[PDB]
Parts: sequence; structure tokens; C-alpha cells
Amino acid sequence: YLMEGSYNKVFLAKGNIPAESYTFFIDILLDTIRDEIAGCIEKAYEKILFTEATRILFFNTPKKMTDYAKKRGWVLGPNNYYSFASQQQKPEDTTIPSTELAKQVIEYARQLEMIV
Amino acid sequence: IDAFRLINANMMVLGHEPRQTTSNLGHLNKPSIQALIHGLNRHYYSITINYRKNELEQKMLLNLHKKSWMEGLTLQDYSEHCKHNESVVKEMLELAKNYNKAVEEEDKMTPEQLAIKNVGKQDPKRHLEEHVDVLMTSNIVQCLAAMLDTVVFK
Repeated sequence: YLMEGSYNKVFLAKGNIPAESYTFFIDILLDTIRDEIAGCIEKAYEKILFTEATRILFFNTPKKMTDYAKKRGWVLGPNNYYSFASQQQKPEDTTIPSTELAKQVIEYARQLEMIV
Repeated sequence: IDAFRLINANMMVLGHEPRQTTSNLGHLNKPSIQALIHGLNRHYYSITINYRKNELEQKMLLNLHKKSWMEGLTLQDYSEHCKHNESVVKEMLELAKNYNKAVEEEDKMTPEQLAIKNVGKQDPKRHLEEHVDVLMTSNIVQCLAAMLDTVVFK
């Protein structure tokens, strides 16, 4: 279930630990959810109030939401998760293709004319 | 440059064989039959030569004969490079149909007969690998030369 986007079902498996305690392992399973959606909270999430993404993981209103909201962005606002999204700077390069590709054209011409 | 000089017809009347070979340097080149028709060895003689070279002239002709100035730093008719590339491929298709024609008479009469017989009509093989090389060296040079200028010029 950790493979796909199954998330609430993982918390249902946190509602069903049938064999024994498994506590030392489901707490590392807590942490591996914490950094997970602490990471993928950063997606195309246009605006969310302090309810939904608040109560999906664990924390309603401790200052843990200040720990994530000030650790990363998604700044504490007027019932607001701020969607900052630039995704503009790094494209439009011919030069790195004009370096790597200029290498590769010579790599064509080596095994094109010169006997080996 | 077969330079010669007279031999004595007096000594020819004497029947005395001239020029007294003491070195294996004369009879090295073989004479032409037309000079043998002419005087050659009845009136004159042959002379071996060489050429006096130095270092100083060899470089100053070598570096000074065919030097392209800034030609490969151009783009070669940027509308018509790809248009000419079409203008080879279009008949290269039907020449490839000839390559779909000429394979089909193998396992047949003794391919020396396929050598004497192809003297009136063109083969797709050599004509094909001609155009492959022409399109290849036509495209790769313009491809790389198009791309150095993007780095060197800003």
C-alpha cells in the first residue's frame, strides 16, 4: 500500500495491528509518512484551508503545523496554504545540448569514417 | 624531363661502346620505345636526375595552397540544405526500388554473367552507397557547424 498513493488505508493498517504491538516499527512508519507528505505537500495544491491537508496526516492545530509550515513554505495565512509555483528558470537551454550534442556528433563521426 | 646529350657518331663508326659504366646508377629507368625509335642510344644518352628540396619552400607551399578561410563557420544556404536533402532522397526512393529489383535475379546465371550483363543499365548498389555518403557528409558537417556558433557566439 506504501507503493501506490494508498494513504488512509495505511492509517487503517494503523487501525489493525493484529500480530503483536509492532510499535517500534509503526513509529518509524509514522516518521516515513511525516517526511513523505511533508515532501509531497509541495505539489500543485492551489489553496487549501486549515482543515483538509491539516487532518489528512496527524496534526490539527499544535505548533507542529508551524514546524512544517515554517520548516517548508505553505505559510500560515488567512485559512490559507500558499501555492507558490515558479517552475520557469531551468528550461530553455540550447547550450548544454550544444555541448553534449556537439560531443555526440563527433562521436558519430568517429565510428563513421575512421577505421578501427 | 628526360634530358639528354649527344654521343659521338665517330665512336659509333668505331663501333666502340661508350660511356664506360662504373656505377649501378645509369641503367635504372627504362627507356621509352619512341625514343628508341629516335636517336636514343645511337646519337646520345640518357641522364638520371632528382630534385633539390629544402625545408623552407616545402612548408611555404604546403601551408599556402588550399586554406579555407572561415568557410566551415557558415551555415550553407539554410533554406536549401534540407531542401537539397529532399532532392536526393526523392530519387533515392526509386533507386531503392531498383535495389528491390536487382537482388531478385540472384541464384541465377553465374554472376560473372551479372558482371558482363550490367554494362548498359545502372546498378542500384554503387549508385546507392554514393548517395548515402553524400547525404551523410552533407548533413553531419552542417549539423555540427550549426552548433559551434551557439556556444561561441554568446
